Amino acid sequence: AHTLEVSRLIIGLLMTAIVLVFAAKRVLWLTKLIRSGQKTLDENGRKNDLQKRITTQITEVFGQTRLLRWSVPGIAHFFTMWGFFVLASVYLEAYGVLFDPEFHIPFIGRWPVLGFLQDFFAVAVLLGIIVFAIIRVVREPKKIGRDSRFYGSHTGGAWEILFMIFLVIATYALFRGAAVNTLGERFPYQSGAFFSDFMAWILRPLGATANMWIETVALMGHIGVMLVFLLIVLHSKHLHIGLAPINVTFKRLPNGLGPLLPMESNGEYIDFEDPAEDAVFGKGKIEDFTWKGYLDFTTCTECGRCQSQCPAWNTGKPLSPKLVIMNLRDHMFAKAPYILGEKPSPVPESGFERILGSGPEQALRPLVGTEEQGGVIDPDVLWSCTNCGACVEQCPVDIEHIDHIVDMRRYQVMVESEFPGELGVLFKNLETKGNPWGQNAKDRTNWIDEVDFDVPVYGEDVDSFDGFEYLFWVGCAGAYEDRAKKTTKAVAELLATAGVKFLVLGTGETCTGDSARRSGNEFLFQQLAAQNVETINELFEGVETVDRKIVVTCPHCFNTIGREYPQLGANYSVVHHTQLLNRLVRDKKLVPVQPVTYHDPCFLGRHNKVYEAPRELVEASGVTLKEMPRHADRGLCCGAGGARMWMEEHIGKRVNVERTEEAMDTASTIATGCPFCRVMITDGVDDVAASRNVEKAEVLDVAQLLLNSLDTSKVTLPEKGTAAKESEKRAAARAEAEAKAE
Ligand code: HEM
Ligand SMILES: CCCCCCCCCCCCO[C@@H]1O[C@H](CO)[C@@H](O[C@H]2O[C@H](CO)[C@@H](O)[C@H](O)[C@H]2O)[C@H](O)[C@H]1O
Ligand code: SF4
Ligand code: SF4
Repeated sequence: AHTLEVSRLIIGLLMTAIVLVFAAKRVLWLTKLIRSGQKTLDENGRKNDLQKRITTQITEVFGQTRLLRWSVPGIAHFFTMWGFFVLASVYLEAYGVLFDPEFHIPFIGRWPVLGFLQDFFAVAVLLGIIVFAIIRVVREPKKIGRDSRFYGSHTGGAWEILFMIFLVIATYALFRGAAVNTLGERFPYQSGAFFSDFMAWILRPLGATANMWIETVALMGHIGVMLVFLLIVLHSKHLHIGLAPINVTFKRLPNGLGPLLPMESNGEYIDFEDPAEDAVFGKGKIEDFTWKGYLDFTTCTECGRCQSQCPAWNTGKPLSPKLVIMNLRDHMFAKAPYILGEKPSPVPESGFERILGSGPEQALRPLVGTEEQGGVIDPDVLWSCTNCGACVEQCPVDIEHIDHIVDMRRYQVMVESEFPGELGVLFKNLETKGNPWGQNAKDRTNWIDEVDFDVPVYGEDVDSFDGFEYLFWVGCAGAYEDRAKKTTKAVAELLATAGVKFLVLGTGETCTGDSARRSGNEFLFQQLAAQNVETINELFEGVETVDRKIVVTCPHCFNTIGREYPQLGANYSVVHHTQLLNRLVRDKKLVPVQPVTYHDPCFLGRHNKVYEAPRELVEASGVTLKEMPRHADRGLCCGAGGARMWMEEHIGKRVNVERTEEAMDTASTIATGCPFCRVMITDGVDDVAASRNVEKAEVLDVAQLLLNSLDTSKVTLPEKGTAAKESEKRAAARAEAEAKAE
């Protein structure tokens, strides 16, 4: 009897002490690795607005708002997660019982309610394991292939952890029954605890004689399994247990979408007019990723939520947001001895596994390189991204895939000088003519000559911004592209009908650089953005920050002029034409008098969270809006973002074709909100219709749908030169008033 009395403590304590040495030896090692990355300046090192960071950390972690969006797995994880917190109380009882069998949680160790929660969660976690187990059996990668949410994931490590949770419950159940039989009335939860009472009933026949050994065997298993399970987690892909709460603390706010962060080197922003000799552009090796970058890599849960939504992955291309993180994460660990200084420096779509081990070959691999180069990330993976944002919008742990993808592009374009040959034409056209098409700058104001109403042009006829409300910014697409130019005229006509006083910079405009920045060429973007910020700033001289209004017809201008120029000192209030037109129809300025489908632009919908305004215009125009199977924040890319408009799709199905086939199945009329969405979808309709041998679907812009519904017969738009005459009158009147006074 006494042998079991003391043996419980002798085995229990040494197991804890021995394991905590190994467990604590790796916690320092992981910390020594995650903190070995480059430091960060963004948001004061991801520390500004601290109070709001824990506010989202608690809501996203404990509330699981970010995670419950996927119903079946999120709900199961909710009980799996909260169970761990509750079962933590059990381990306190188990450890204390070693010192004395009468031990119980002093303050609450006999409260009947706490027993119900432990028992309720003791089986709720069991369901969580089953629900997770069923999903992987149904979605088996070997049975489904690339369509599987778990393709490329390490299935071996996922089942290993699920098995250990089962043992913890199985050992937990055995202890509860054994404890009741041995302790009897002295058992802490003598009342309630149905799951603990249930076990005692089945274990009762063995009697107190047998259960004396069962309790000790069960207990040592409960502590032993946990300690053995603790070591597995630290050395397994399950690291998101402790890192996930931290990766959400330092998350990019409000989300990992929107503007592209300025480049920094070793904790300092790069001065592009005087970059330092040691300045590093982009990220050409795993050591260039910041300490936050390493945290993202290790926090990946390999859930595949991002992968199931990637336009590139689902159209047959090697790119996968999951595998990019996994390949970077695995490369990070494989190269760890060289990063930490321990050694002196010397599935087919998963690029890391091309070179394995931590030998010298791992240290010499390019971060981005073809198979013959052994690179971790194939160039087709890197250049297949469209910057749609489906991965970032979907990550429960806020990994910000786009930041890593375009930070690697920055190295290729700006340092390595390697990029698809189709971007070479883009950069030469932008840097010589100011537009990606390479057309003459003098032809920018041609679209003004093709309309029959007055569109004042700053510098050309009107000398100042006085008396005007909005700067209408067209962009290269709205001035040079035949189909996009159609929308620009419609928007200008709508504003004139609504009476909004506006002007256009005309030939003083140049490319914003959204394609230039997201292709990785930030030398070009800073060269183009600086010209636009300076050009616009002169227009708004003497204009209060509130009145510095801009209206754009492209989500990319909306995203760049509004969110990325402020990094250069801008304070512009830019609004997409759908928002401006929506509140004009709201304000009864515009009076509109079979089904239609709307394609959400990823830079309008997903990045800038503009969903209701474009759809209200569609409804206000009298047509019936039919949502696609994939729409709103789960919309699909047409393949135009991230400079993919200028490259060519060699691999797999064409993204615009996949979207168009879905769009045409929904309705025969498609409404878009971007110059590039219209071009891609319109081109896709030509391919899809020809393949299907059916009449082409009508692709229009939400501005054109609104205009067609207006009864413009009663409206007389301003005659050409009307704004010029007013400018002369105001200028002449002011001159006369001052001349006659002085
Ligand atoms: C705090 C205790 C936690 C426990 C005990 C726990 C446990 C688990 C386990 C065992 C899985 C495997 C699911 C499967 O194999 O299908 C899982 C999945 C996951 N966990 Fe946790 N986790 C915890 C914390 C967190 C937190 C705070 C987050 C924050 C986002 C998180 C995010 C995820 C995600 C995204 C998945 C993937 C779910 C899926 O594949 O559908 N975990 N968790
Ligand atoms: C069961 C799983 C167990 C997981 C075990 C491993 C845990 C790893 C913990 C490390 C977490 C990252 O820890 C993070 O490190 C960074 C990098 O220095 C610190 O960063 C801090 O110092 C750096 C420089 O040293 C500054 O640039 C930064 O502005 C400042 O915040 C963060 O304050 C800290 O939050
Ligand atoms: S990157 Fe995020 S969404 Fe994708 S598998 Fe990893 S944890 Fe899941
Ligand atoms: S941004 Fe879109 S295309 Fe790029 S990796 Fe993420 S999901 Fe794929």
